[PDB]
Amino acid sequence: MEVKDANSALLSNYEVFQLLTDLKEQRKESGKNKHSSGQQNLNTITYETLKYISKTPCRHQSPEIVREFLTALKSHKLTKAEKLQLLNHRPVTAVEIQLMVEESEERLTEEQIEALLHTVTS
Amino acid sequence: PGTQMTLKTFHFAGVASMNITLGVPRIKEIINASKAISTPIITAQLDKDDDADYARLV
Amino acid sequence: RITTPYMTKYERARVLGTRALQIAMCAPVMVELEGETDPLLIAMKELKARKIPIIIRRYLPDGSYEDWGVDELIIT
Amino acid sequence: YMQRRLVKSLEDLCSQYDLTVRSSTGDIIQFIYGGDGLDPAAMEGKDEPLEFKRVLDN
Amino acid sequence: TEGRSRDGGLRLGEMERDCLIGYGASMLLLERLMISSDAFEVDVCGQCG
Amino acid sequence: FVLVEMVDTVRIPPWQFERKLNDSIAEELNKKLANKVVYNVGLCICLFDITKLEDAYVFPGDGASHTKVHFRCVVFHPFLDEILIGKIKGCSPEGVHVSLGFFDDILIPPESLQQPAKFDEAEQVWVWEYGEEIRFRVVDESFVDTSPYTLVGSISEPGLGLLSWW
Amino acid sequence: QGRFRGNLSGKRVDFSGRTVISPDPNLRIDEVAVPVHVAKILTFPEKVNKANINFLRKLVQNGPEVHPGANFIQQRHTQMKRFLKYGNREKMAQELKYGDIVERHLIDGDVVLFNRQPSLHKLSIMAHLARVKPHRTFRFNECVCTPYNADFDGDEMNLHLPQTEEAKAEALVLMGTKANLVTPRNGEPLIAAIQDFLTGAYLLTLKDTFFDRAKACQIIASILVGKDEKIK
Amino acid sequence: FGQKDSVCGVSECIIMGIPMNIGTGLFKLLHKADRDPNPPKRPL
Amino acid sequence: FSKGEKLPDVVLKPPPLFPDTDYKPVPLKTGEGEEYMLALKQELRETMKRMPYFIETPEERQDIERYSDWRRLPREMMPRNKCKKA
RNA sequence: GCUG
DNA sequence: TCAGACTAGAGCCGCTG
DNA sequence: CAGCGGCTCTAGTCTGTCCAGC
Ligand SMILES: [Zn+2]
Repeated sequence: MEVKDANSALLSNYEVFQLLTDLKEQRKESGKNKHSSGQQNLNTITYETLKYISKTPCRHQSPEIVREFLTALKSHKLTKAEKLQLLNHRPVTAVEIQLMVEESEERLTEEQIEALLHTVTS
Repeated sequence: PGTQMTLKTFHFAGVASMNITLGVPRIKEIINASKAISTPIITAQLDKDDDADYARLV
Repeated sequence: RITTPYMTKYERARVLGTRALQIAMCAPVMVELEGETDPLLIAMKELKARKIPIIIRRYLPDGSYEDWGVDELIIT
Repeated sequence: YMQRRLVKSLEDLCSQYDLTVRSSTGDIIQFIYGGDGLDPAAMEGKDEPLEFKRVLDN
Repeated sequence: TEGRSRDGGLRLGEMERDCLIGYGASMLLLERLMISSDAFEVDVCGQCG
Repeated sequence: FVLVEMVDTVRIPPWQFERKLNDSIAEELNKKLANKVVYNVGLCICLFDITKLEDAYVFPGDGASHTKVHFRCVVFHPFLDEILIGKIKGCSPEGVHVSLGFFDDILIPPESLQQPAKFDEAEQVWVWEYGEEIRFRVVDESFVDTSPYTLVGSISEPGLGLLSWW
Repeated sequence: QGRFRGNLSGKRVDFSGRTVISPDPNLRIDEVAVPVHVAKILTFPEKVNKANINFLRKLVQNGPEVHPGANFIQQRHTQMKRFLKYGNREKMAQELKYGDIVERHLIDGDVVLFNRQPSLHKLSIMAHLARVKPHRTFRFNECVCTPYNADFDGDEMNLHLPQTEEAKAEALVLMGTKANLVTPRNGEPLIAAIQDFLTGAYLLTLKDTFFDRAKACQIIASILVGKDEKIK
Repeated sequence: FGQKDSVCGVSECIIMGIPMNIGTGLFKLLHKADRDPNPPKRPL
Repeated sequence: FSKGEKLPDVVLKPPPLFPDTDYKPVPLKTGEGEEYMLALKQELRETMKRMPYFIETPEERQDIERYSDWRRLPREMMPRNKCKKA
């Protein structure tokens, strides 16, 4: 079970959520009671996991938005981790970007931060 | 075959003389590859084989 | 493709032995067995009909290998 | 004793898929088994694979 | 165990071993001389051996 | 969340030879690596894809089929720069317990850094006042086997302001 | 007696037997008669599956004392063995699941190894199909006396029952008597006719022999036994 | 000498309980499962 | 049986021991230099760094270190006061 | 010691 | 009991300087 | 005139001697 590659993160919340939504509804098609005497830990993690991602209103979140938001993000010069925070955190209001958002120091400018609110709202 | 070889006699290399090991002791002598064995025998062919007077010289 | 077309005796013995163990462990039988209660008898019947799901990987001494399907090899 | 010795020494040899006879360490003893590649148990003749006079009459 | 008095069993000698090699019977030689005699498991440390 | 490329030797027992391998390996690998934190890696969840599946051997014993499987699985591992959103499933006087929603109730925040009205006084007081946000701060996992927990976290709460809720 | 030779190169094995050998020409050359007393002891672990479930149930019902029967039963993921002499066997037969192991008795058609004690070549150990018969000796057709160097003068021979499906196939395909009619050495046949099968054949094929229709039929009709029972 | 012994040889295979290379041990068997190697990946 | 009781002893105590911290006064001079150069040999150019830490780190980001009067006069004298060999 |  | 092909020794004489 | 060195030779010694049963 050796892990060859420790990391490779671009899985935005929507991606993982979407995979889980297809998985949950697909596992039940073949849901088995033979494997119950064996394994059931998988069911619990997927089930509860869906809810935490669901907290973020990825309900109504779309696949195209990932590229659409990304196209705006590349201009801002924020790092890949920062943008994932920006999509996953989905800052509802300016204060989270204004204060909660990472790398606030220097790059804030009170210019693109205001523009980001228009982009994040989109 | 070594268990079938009854260590027979009546063997003299065709010369009513020059006794040889045969059977299991001869196979044992070959596969051991010992540097000396019992009764080592060199067969020499004569070139002027026509008559006995040349044989007795060489 | 350099290796012999004919299946070797050693290859037949192992293919039947693995197939019989697989059949004895509840594997699907592709021969529609009629009145057979022994896994080795069922396995031999599968070989005659050339319906055994096993591929023989023949390893050359250098380390190169060629894979021959049980059906492709001629059975003598 | 002889049988034990011969077998211990020759147990390893195996005829390979590239028509060679190799030891376990991968050295070559023979480039083709017996010169022909042929099996002693399959000889219908005196060390030869067929006997053509018999086969044509059949 | 050794014999009939002790319900001992029978020996696969060094000569019967030589017969089975000549058949190429690799798994039967493993079944007879490991599985139906003295099969065991040991913990081996891969670091010190 | 992060993808983790992993390699496993997955053994399919011979009564599953009807089903396709890439599905029937995936049913095994979910039973192998779900709800299980891998040390220095994170909390595995499920199977993303099987990126490379190589050829099904069958060994001299088992009669089963052992395919070495390269795959990618999504795992849970905060990147030390994530502001998560969880729920307080517990309050201890040394520090609060937050839990991500039905994910893992194993995130234990120490609480020393929020505004100088900080104590938990055993009557379940959250914070002396002026969903819950969290900043995951360090990675901390302890390998369990020791003789003949395990992803715990430390979680911070700086001067975020928290405009909506205090 | 040292570990290298006594305990490693050659070792004592289980599922093995030994008895005096005696002739039986009515067996085929690939068969050996095994006495019921050995067959009730030497068991083979038959794994329960869709093809044999209804067969093994009848064997479990008969139990240890009747010959087509079973001595032990073992559950799927368990390694203790229920000794089938006790309990009610008709209940244990109903609770057979796939993946259980029934240790049935040795029955007709088992591949069984057969070996004289001094072995000088590979043909001294061959695999035979067992057939169970009442009398205590091991019995085989005298055409197979020449490979074993057996002579029926109070001789004893060993029997081994391979406990694995893979060990049956290697025994049957590689070590079967029909696959070993010729010695590896010079390629000459060793399983062939012997005394009273050469003398009877010689006297039959001499030119002085003439048979009428009644005695022709009564010699020929002897062959109509076994698999030849259906031929015209 | 601190010699390391290759367990490849016939006699040490019977001692260690592993199947010998010669005979039926010279080759490997693959199962002909209905499988798709290098399957379609989920896009990020 | 006379010794079959336990591990001989946890430790064996030698009735005579070490003398002192011998040469007490003057190694105050060498002893600080033991710690002085070790403060400067570690903080030197002639050392190596754990670049295996940076290949271990996939969390690289900006704002962290992972991301970021000799009063003298000229002269020239080259002496061979030393050996003329090798 | 004898049988194999 | 019967070699048996290893392992040192005792030399030996005669060139090897 | 003397010294290596290999030869050459005693002889010294440890190493085997079928499988299995009772
Ligand atoms: Zn260790």
